[PDB]
Amino acid sequence: SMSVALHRHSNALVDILPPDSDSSISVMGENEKPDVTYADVGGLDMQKQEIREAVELPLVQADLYEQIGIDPPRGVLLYGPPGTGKTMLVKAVANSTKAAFIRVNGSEFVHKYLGEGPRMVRDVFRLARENAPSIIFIDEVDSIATKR
Amino acid sequence: FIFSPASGIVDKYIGESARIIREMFAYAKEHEPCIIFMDEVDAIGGRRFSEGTSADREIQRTLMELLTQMDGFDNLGQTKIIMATNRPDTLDPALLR
Ligand SMILES: Nc1ncnc2c1ncn2[C@@H]1O[C@H](COP(=O)(O)OP(=O)(O)OP(=O)(O)O)[C@@H](O)[C@H]1O
Ligand SMILES: [Mg+2]
Repeated sequence: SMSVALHRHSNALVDILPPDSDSSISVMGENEKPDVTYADVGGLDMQKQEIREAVELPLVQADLYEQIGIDPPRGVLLYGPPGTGKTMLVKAVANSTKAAFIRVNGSEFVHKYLGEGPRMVRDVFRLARENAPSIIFIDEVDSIATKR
Repeated sequence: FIFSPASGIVDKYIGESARIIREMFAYAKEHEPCIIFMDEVDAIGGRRFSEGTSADREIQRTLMELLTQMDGFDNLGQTKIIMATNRPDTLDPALLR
């Protein structure tokens, strides 16, 4: 599933677009990344080791997971009360990995026009796949993951 | 000096209500130094709920944005927010934070 160009007055696929085009989002980090390294974060040493093995480690050494034969960690969920430095711990890995790192909020995916939320969901994945390995961070995902 | 009732930025329309709020800070940055003043932030800074109705769950969508707009990876230069409230007790714990 990729962007493609259509001719207005008939509906026909008259040429194709590369998977980079047609996103509202982009890969930041060119100079727009924070300065907050591992060093800037104080403790939570357990959370550091744990999250580095969750996110960073699958990329740098995929070969080890396949070898041992363990399921690599896929999606990461960060729970904990507000004001614990959840977002700041992820800031650190955004500098450190030196891969693509996207940026995105849950309110990037709600929109005024109807069904133009889903069209963004497809866009952020497609972009991530192209410049893979990639980390997508949805800052607050509360409004999408509502239970009712 | 942006003067903003917190209860005139919520529309009927679906996430237009959040579209205004992002713009409000994006205006601010561009006129920097600037001040965003919100009156009565019980309105859209309410308690968490998530057992409300559709109307209240709407409020979660605008609040969640405004929380990330204040602190994210985006930093504010000299954009300063003075919020005023009649009770800090019924404001969100994540805002109050
Ligand atoms: N271990 C730490 N060392 C230094 N500063 C820290 C530490 N933990 C948290 N802080 C500070 O607290 C700030 C707020 O943290 P952060 O925004 O990352 O929080 P959060 O728990 O993910 O909450 P919210 O959902 O309200 O954003 C950080 O920007 C940082 O200044
Ligand atoms: Mg938040």
